[PDB]
Amino acid sequence: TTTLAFRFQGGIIVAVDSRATAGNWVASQTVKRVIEINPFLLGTMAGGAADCQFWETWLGSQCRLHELREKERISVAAASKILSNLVYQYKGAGLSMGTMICGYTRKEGPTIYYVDSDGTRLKGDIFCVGSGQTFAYGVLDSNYKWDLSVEDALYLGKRSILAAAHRDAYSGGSVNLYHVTEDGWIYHGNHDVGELFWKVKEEEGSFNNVIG
Amino acid sequence: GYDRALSIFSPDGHIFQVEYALEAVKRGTCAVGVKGKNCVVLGCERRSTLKLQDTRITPSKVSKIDSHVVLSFSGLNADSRILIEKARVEAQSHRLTLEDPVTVEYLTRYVAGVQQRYTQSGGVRPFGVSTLIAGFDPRDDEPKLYQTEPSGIYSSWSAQTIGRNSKTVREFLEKNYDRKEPPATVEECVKLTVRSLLEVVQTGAKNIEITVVKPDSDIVALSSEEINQYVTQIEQEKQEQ
Amino acid sequence: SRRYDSRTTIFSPEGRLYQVEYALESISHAGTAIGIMASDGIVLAAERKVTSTLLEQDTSTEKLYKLNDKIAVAVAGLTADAEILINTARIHAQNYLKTYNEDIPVEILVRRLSDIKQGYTQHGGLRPFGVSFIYAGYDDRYGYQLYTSNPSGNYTGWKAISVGANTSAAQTLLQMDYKDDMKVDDAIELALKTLSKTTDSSALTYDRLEFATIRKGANDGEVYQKIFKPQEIKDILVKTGIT
Amino acid sequence: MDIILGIRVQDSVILASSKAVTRGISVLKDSDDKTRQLSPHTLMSFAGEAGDTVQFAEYIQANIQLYSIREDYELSPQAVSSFVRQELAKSIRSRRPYQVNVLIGGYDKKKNKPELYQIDYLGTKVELPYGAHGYSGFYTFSLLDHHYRPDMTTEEGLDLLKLCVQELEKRMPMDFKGVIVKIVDKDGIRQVDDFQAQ
Amino acid sequence: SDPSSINGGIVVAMTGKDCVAIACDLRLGSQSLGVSNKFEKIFHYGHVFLGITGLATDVTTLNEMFRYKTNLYKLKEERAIEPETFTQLVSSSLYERRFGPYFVGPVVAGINSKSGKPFIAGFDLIGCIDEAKDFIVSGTASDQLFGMCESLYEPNLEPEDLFETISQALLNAADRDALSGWGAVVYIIKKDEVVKRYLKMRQD
Amino acid sequence: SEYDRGVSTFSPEGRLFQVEYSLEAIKLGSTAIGIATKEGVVLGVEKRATSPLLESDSIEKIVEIDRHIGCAMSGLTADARSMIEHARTAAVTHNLYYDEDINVESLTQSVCDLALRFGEGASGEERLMSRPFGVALLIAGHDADDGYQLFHAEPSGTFYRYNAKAIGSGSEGAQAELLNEWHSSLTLKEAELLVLKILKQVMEEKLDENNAQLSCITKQDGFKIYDNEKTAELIKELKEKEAAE
Repeated sequence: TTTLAFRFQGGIIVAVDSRATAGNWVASQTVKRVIEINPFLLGTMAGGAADCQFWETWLGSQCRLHELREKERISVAAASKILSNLVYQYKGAGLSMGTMICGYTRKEGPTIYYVDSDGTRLKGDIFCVGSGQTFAYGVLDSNYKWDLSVEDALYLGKRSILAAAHRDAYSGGSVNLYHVTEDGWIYHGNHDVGELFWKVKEEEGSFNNVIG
Repeated sequence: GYDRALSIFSPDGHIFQVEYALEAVKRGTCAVGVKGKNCVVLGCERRSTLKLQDTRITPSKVSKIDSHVVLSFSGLNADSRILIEKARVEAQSHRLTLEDPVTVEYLTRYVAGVQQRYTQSGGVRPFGVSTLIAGFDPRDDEPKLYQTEPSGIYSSWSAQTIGRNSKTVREFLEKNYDRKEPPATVEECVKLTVRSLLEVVQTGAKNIEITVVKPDSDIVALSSEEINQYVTQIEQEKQEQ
Repeated sequence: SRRYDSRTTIFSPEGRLYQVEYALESISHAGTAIGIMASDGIVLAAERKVTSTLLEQDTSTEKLYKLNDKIAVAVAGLTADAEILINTARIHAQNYLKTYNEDIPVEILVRRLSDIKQGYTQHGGLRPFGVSFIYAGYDDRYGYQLYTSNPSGNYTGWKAISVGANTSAAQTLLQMDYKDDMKVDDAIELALKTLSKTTDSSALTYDRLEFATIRKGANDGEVYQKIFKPQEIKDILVKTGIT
Repeated sequence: MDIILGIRVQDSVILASSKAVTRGISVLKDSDDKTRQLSPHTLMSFAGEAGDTVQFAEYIQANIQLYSIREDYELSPQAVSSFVRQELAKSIRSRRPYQVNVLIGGYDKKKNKPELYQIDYLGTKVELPYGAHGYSGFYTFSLLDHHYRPDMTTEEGLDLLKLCVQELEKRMPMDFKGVIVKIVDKDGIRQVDDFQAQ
Repeated sequence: SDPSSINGGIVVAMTGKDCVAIACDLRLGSQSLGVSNKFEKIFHYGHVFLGITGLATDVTTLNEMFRYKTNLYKLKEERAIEPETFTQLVSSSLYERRFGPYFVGPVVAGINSKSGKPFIAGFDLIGCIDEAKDFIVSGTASDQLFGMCESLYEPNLEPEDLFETISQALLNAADRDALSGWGAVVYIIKKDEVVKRYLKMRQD
Repeated sequence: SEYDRGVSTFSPEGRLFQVEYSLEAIKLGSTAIGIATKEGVVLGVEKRATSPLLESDSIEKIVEIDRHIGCAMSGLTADARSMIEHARTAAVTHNLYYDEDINVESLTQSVCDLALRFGEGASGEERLMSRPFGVALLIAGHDADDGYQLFHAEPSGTFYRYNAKAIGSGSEGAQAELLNEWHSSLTLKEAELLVLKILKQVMEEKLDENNAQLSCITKQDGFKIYDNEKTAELIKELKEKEAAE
């Protein structure tokens, strides 16, 4: 698993792979690692496949009650808190899940909150969770700039997941992209890692030690 | 008669016990809330009638709930102290579960929530309090002012008053407070709050409490002199015409 | 006929809580008790009501009690109702000390108690406390403090207060002679100089009293709390106006 | 473990607390603030187990603040640390205990004296002139035993504390990504954003 | 790891002609790391003294538990609790927690304001009581103390000689114990007047 | 004279008066009107404020339950806030369990199974709350199975579906008028001027966009609460046709 998200002038950029594996066999290459909490918030999926999916979908319902009551958009901080709180209650029981809650409200701007089953709740600009997190961090650390265009901000996230995909055996498939804005998120497709590689190698020169 | 319990409807669809609770709010002293467009001002009156007692720790009728919200009441004194406490705790629990500090409506709602909870089952008696909650939501600049009744209902106002002789003070306010254009100065917004109580205070600024609340958790009580500096300037134009 | 005074859970058409008012009425049947503030101390004076020739009274007490090592109270009203409170009032006082490892502030303790009395006024199946209290104590927050609380659950701070029988008289006399700075040995003076005037008995006999005071200064950087003995009384009583 | 230092001087307390946050193999952050102000003149740093750490901190903070508006009076360093040790004390014997160690350093406007209390997850509290949690002590305690004096200026303390960090860097295996310093005194709390901006 | 040896420390009590003495070291440390040298293990409620060893967090809690308790006693009986009436307490107290004990080793010691007779007593974690006319020891250097007390003790010492005997026992065991030291303090309790003293010892 | 004091007491002719009085509590509310059209559903209400210092929007007489369901109440307000709250939770939960929208009547259903929880004594189960709610509901919504539906919830515990209905002080004359106006081929704009017209009629005060609130719901945009300018001109545009015929 290789999931990541980051802040910048354009807002937030979320990118994930889609490989799920049982032992050494690839049980599936079609996983939606991005939980569409609601029109304005996205959660990623690391740790436990179900725990992430289940509670985050739960969380969405929570935001909905909150918005009907206050007649106002819930804030990324309050949402991320709700989640981590519920998670903390089950500390010990054996849950499992590293995650990025991403939103962009009017008052707080674009915000990413990393949250996991330990009860940790971190605010940040760049986050990478996964078995390929180390590789993603590479491409990302060296190229990130707050003033990235939107077009390039997406390409960066894409190339990053790709780097993981290649080296980390437990990562691969197809990258999925999203861009989060003050009006909500926009899906930017699903690109097969198979095809994307050859493309990049060819149009970027990188990946020399690969004959093809 | 049908006014004996909270769980019984009169033939015409009333519930008098709750209604009578309100008759007690009228007994208490007068409170008045007045909002501007950059502030909110609460005012009260002091039951200065039987004193040979202390002074130091004398209630101001106005209490802070959070750094950005104050509340004032009228009616059963002892009853009021519990609502103020309960709302204070909740105000801190909200920060604990959502990071964000409470909104003025969320608080008002929580309070009235309690007041209504005490008119549900029998073997319980409705709080004999009516309250005015004023303040500013987090990182927001629109002044807010709400009122709650013993029955459990809450409402927002441009200015409002409760307690004995609240009918009078209300008349006054109505023909003075301009809906289209609220007091644009904390000083005049005060002036207006003062002159209104100056129809039930029975002379002297020794019977008037004023508290001012602005944005950014900035709240501040008023002193006896400052308050008189207005009784002064309004006692001028009074016979000046 | 038909009245709205059958219980605490019921508002009269005018928002009155009679049952509570009647309890507030049970106080005027208690022995007079006084509390007077001073520039350097606080005085508690009471007048045993109950009487009979063969009634032990040199050992046990009935109106003055120590709640904290820095706080004292004068009782007036239902004997049993008084102990129930006094005890919890003592437990709470110790939890504060056990949690903050500091002594509990007066107003906090008075408020906690008034808050329990408040509660027995709003829930069915409960009867309000037929007690009144004069709290006299000292904390580093507001120096010496004199507080009072009734059955309705309200409390307040006086400079000199009286509760019990003939409160009108006792209250009046004080309102008159109390000098705002008055030293302690003048308050203990004014204590009797009021209790006397508002008694009945052919004569005010020592065995019919209870005094206690709270003093402190530079010396003991802390507070000394004294509960006068039958002796000291029978004595300081003569030093004034009794043969 | 994380780094938690603290030292009381002439008229104030200073708190040092490493900035990094690490989850297994990577470092998700190198600008974390392990502090959390309980009131205008009481500050409390912490370090411990992943989730337990700030859930607890905030909880404590909420209680103090509640008490403060209610009483309208500010609870004292001594009484504040007492409350903390009470909670943690009950914690150790509960279904699951918080594993959090702390430092509380406030200014007692009543005595006009700075005070620093060090408490560990077991409920063990002690008042000290300077302290540290975890392994942090072995590398510093000797330097402070050597130079510390109660008459020290705030200005002198920092210089001292700088030395301790320099030592922590030279001999400690972990790379704590620097520290963030904060000062508590008669005027409240402020951040020495110049030990970082240096 | 034994919970009763993380923090360390020692306490000893003795009886003499119309007096008692109670003494302890000052160190509180975590394992090998020494943390403090101002950590006192001896408290008192009225004219009754109690020294406690073991797990520091429990030592503190117990003091608070007994202060709390004794204040309520005094208030209710209109008199301070006595040494025996107190021992019985801390014993029951310790026991109500028989299946999750506080990890300590208390030691009461005082003079009875009625009889006027000296008293010293010890207990183990679950509350088993133990009176003795000569001495009580408890702590990490528990054995070193039994060795010192079973030599230097002498029935009916004068308070001035008791101070010398008790000090020497404490002083020397703390030197053969790796987790006890950093100073000491000794009390000499008479019917009236109580004298407290700190001693000078190796700081290693 | 004697059987109307217990919510669990049958009168000799099998009646539960306390429940009946309950309803009589609603008549005191101000009027609420709902008209259903194959184009969408409309909800309008008389606000009726005691003072000019009140903030209008402070009086939530029309609210959203979910993006596809809204409603207007009449009767005791505190009692309403509680139903509105339950209703909202009901909707959201169902969504969570089924990944779909709750049928309007199945929602209305859960709202009634709530009022059904009155009664104190202990003859078996347990439903804590002494008496009937003092309020009714006009629930306007829309779902893929039965289209635009409009319901009337009563504290009795039952409900009917309507084509148009009015509740509150004026439901007497209002219901008469609606009986002689409504017809299946009404356009949305047509019903708006009709709800608006009947209020003005059996209302009272000069009908201004301050004492009258108007809303509607459609498949396209869900529940929307008409802003003041719109309603304002809808009133002018209305009051005008009155001149000629």
